Amino acid sequence: MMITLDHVTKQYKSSARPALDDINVKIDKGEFVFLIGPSGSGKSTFMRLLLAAETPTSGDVRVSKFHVNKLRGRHVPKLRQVIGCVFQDFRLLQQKTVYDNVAFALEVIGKRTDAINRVVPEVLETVGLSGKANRLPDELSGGEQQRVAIARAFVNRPLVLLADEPTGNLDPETSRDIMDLLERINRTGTTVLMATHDHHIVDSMRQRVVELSLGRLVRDEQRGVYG
Amino acid sequence: MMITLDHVTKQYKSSARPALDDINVKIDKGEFVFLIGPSGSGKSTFMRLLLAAETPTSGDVRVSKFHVNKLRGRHVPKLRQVIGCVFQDFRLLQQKTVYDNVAFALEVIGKRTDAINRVVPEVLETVGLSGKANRLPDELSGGEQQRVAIARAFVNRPLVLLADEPTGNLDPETSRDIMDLLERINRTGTTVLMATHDHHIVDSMRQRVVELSLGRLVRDEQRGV
Amino acid sequence: MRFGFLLNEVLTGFRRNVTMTIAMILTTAISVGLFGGGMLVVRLADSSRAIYLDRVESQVFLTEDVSANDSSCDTTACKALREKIETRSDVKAVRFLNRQQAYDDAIRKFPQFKDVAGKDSFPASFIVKLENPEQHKDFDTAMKGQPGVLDVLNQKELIDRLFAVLDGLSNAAFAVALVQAIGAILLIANMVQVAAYTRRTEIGIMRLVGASRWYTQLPFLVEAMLAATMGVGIAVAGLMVVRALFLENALNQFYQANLIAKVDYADILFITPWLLLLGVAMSGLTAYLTLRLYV
Amino acid sequence: MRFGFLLNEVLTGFRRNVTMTIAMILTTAISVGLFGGGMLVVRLADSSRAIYLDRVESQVFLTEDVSANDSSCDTTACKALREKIETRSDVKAVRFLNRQQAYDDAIRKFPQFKDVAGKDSFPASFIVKLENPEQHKDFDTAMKGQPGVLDVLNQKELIDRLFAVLDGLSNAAFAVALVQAIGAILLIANMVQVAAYTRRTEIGIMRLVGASRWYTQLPFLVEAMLAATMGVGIAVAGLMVVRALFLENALNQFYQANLIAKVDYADILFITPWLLLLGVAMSGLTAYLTLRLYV
Amino acid sequence: AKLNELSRQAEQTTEALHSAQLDLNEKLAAQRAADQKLADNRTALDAARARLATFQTAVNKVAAATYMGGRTHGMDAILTAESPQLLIDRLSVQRVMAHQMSTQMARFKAAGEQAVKAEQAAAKSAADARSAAEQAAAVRANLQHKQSQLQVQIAVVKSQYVALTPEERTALADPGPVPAVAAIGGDRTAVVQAALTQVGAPYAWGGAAPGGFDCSGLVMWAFQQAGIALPHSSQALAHGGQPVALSDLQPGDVLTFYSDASHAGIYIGDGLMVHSSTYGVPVRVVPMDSSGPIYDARRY
Repeated sequence: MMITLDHVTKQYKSSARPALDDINVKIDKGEFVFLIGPSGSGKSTFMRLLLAAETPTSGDVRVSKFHVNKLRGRHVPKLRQVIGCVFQDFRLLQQKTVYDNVAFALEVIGKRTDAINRVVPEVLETVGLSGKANRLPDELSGGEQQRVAIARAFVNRPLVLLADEPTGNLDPETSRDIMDLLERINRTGTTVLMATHDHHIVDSMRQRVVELSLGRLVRDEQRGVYG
Repeated sequence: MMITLDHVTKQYKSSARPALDDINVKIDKGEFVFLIGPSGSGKSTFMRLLLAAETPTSGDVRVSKFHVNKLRGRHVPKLRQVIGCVFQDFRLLQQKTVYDNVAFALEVIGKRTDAINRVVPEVLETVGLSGKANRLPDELSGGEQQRVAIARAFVNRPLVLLADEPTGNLDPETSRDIMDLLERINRTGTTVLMATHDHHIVDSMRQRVVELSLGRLVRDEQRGV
Repeated sequence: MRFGFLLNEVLTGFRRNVTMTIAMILTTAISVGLFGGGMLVVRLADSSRAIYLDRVESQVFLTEDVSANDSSCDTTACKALREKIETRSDVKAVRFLNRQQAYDDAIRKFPQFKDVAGKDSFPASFIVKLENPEQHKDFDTAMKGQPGVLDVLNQKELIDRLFAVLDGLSNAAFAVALVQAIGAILLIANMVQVAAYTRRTEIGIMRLVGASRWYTQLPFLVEAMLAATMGVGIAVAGLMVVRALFLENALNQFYQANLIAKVDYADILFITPWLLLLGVAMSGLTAYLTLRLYV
Repeated sequence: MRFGFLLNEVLTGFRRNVTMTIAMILTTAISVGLFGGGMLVVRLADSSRAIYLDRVESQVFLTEDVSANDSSCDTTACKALREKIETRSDVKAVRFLNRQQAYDDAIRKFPQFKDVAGKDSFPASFIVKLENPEQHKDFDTAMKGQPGVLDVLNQKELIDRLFAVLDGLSNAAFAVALVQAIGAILLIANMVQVAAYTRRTEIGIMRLVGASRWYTQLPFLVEAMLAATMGVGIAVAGLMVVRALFLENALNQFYQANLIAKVDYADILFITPWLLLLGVAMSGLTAYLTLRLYV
Repeated sequence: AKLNELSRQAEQTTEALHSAQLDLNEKLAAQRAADQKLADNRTALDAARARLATFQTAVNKVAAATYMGGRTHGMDAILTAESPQLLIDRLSVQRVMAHQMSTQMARFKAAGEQAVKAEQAAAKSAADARSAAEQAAAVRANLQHKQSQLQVQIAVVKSQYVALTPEERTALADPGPVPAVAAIGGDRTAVVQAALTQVGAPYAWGGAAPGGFDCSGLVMWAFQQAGIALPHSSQALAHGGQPVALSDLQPGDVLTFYSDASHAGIYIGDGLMVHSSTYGVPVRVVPMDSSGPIYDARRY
């Protein structure tokens, strides 16, 4: 079938409430869907649930190609290779230059070494991420670490390009600038899961905004607002 | 004696904008000043010049006691007892309770316990934690972890409360319960600082505003929003 | 095979934890060195056994009434027992000895005890050579109370208790080598707990890229594999420099006396493949299991 | 303040590292045990040196007819013999030992004749030291057969050969002990590194609020002092068990051999104040400066 | 008439002297036994001292022999040796020298322990000899006491004696009515065969002379004619022999008389009792109802 998870409750005990109610959801492949969730309730565990780290204790999780619950030693990294993940931290590598930072995720998966040089100009200098790529990342500004962070996540055109708080510590004067970079991937039609809690930031586009209270889904509007 | 800071051109590794061009500010008792600008302004090095974490290459630093440009390392923690600064990790010990953290926040200087415990519950329930101080912090919810560092930040006398990003990545509704907590101690009379970057909180109480863009005081007026 | 990337990623690991790369090699080298320093002791023990086993002579005493009366056995009572046990199977020559010559031969050996020992204390005897000294238990059991024999001295087996003094020190060296090994093996587990802390920023993204379970641990394993290489090399270099500095004033003294094995540098490198494989043995599987049980 | 607060934190630092901090004890125990063993064998060699002669001596003797009578060298035979041997260039000087002083040194050199061993039993000696004790056997044979000399005695030339091997064993123990000691430093240096890595939060917590520098290192040094005391205690227990386990069986016969001196546990207890000094001051020193250039 | 207490105290100290002489016989036997055992224990101690001196010289010379480099343990021979052929010979002679030295030392230790035990036995023997000599002196002390009180009662008995009398007691002429007939048993026929010497025999103090008799003197002087010998102590004649009964009446027995065994007269029978009279007064025959207490009787 297709990308659909339902009846997923890991049932975390030793707590007042597990906040895992086995919610059945149905999401297609396409544009950007926003998960405007409150803090400490349904963000980290939900993001980890499709990240194939903590297995669900009830039901199973399905993706269009693979099975998440049913696996082996070789089934896990094939699922792990086809998903791109963007996080809050910049997580650069200080001991190496920038031009091979995006190439670092290519020799560890079994690609042809000379063929990387046929891919790195197609990936690095694609959309506004040209720069010079031959500087130390310590002396570089903070406004372009996230530009190569999302470049590391998109190197072989994967299916899911999920991002969690791209602005974060960034000022709102330049958050609209990096949003303009974010929507370029959304124009390509690839699946993206964008989860943040920022009022009057992503409310301009009025895309599919969802919310939950205590593990139970309470908002599902395809053109809703946050409030 | 109305002590402030000025000049300071700290170039160090790469000059670019060495610290600040010049500083012409003044302190006040009960003041509350914002600061707004981009990430490249070096505002983190501004606060590090205040608690003597960075020696100024020019000018001097002095907060109400002495010119701290030249001072011995033994006298460096002599003045730190009245300064409170708040962060995002909240510095929470998972193996210690809330009352254990508040007790450890004042135990380190060394005092008789006959007068330590006599002022603990006067400030435990003041912030909003009425009891339940013998609970593990992971069992405590995320909506009050920022309040614990505030509660242990007033175990000594409040003089300067430095604040750089107190809310962080948080819901805006649950930032309203703490923006009045420092206002309550601002009515006591102590001054307090503030460092954010959003503009939604700027047009709320209309306090002193300073801007900074690569070591340059672009605009500051100490009035309005 | 991506060999040049693995060639130069290991240099950052050596540049990171510079205060432990020496200590690990020192403790493994010390742990393997005195463990290696006992097999050659056992070797020289068994080799010095052979240079005395070749010339052990059997000696059996006689009763006094057949020895105090006559020095030479010419009576038929001693001759019948003389001619019966002297050519059976394990004999090459039997030498009869008198009594009076068996008194002053001790005086010719040394002019001591010349006054404190009487003439009437040295029974007559025989000297018998045996083909195999290892099979001594046959004539131990072939000799019981017979009319003319008083006791059996059981040839010359005073050599085993002479050389037994070094078995205790070899056992002590092996025991303290064992306790040094049990105090050294857990450092290999400590390396993986200190090295992963130095590279937390890359192991997380290398986990979520889809890397192989069989290939995620090789940069955490090849340095522990090569750590056992130079450790046994400096261990045998230290063994060379302790043999060539503190034993020439001892072992060379027994050379002209021709009493020891006289080992050298050649047989030391003969046992090196039996120790370098043991050195790389526990460095591998322990390091493999401690990453599987912690990371 | 007082010690009533700090008793918890030493338990927490041990509980968070139950595997790394137990390697701390025993690798120091080996280093102090080898150095304790070297002092023991050096003291034993210096004690047992007094039994035998020096490097230039020839123990000669006299007949009974001139020794039991005329104790002072007064007779015509003694004056002639004490003048003939100094004529040629072979000897340096002659001493004077007679039966008045031939008893007290004998029981000293043989501490088993406290019974009625009698008087007038040990002959006069008048021992002689010479220049070159290398070609002296002809002198010994020349004094043999003299009308008035019983025999001679010389205790050199691979007789005092054990002093060529005990010093070598002590030097080998010192050589491995210094390498173990320098291996110990680069392991105990990582104590503060792993402690700062595992406890990075609170060590920043009293830093910004204002605390004395002198109180910051106090919850780190006491672990190294306690580990040093544990190491020296298990080391001094180690000598107690390793002697009485099997080293007694190889030393008990030596007293009937009377080749070595008498050794008991009190001699090992005499050196324990010197062993407890090292280990707790060197560790305190190397734990002091590693934090001055860290924080 | 009244010369009776003097006679009783004269015979009492006489029998006391007899019993003292009887104790003196085993007294002299006891000191003879002490003297002969003191001859033996000192000779045994002298032999023990001689062999102890011999073994002391024997251990003196073997203590001396080790002083001239007598290294005899055996493992130390590898320092002296320079060839393997010499070393095995050195150990072979070492094994017999150490054995002989051990046997010499053990023999000396056992002989010294036996000599110490024999010296303790000689000390106990000396204590026994000194105690025996002291006991001999103690039983000589009462002996010399009896020798001292010997002549005192002799003077008292001789003060009365035959004197202090009138002629009326001399006019009282009475040799004795009728002596006994004795065992005519049959081994005692000669008791009254010489009775003509009696009936008119005067008294003597502790004497068996033919004419001078006492209570026991008549008894043994008659019984040596029969060939039977008894101790001259009439108090102990009540303690010698089997106790004969009063019912059977056969002659030749003895009979305690004059109260508490102060006169062991022979059995007379026929309602008469021939008892020893005083000095000068002839031996009268008066019946058994003259004294009072008679007590038991024995057989001679």
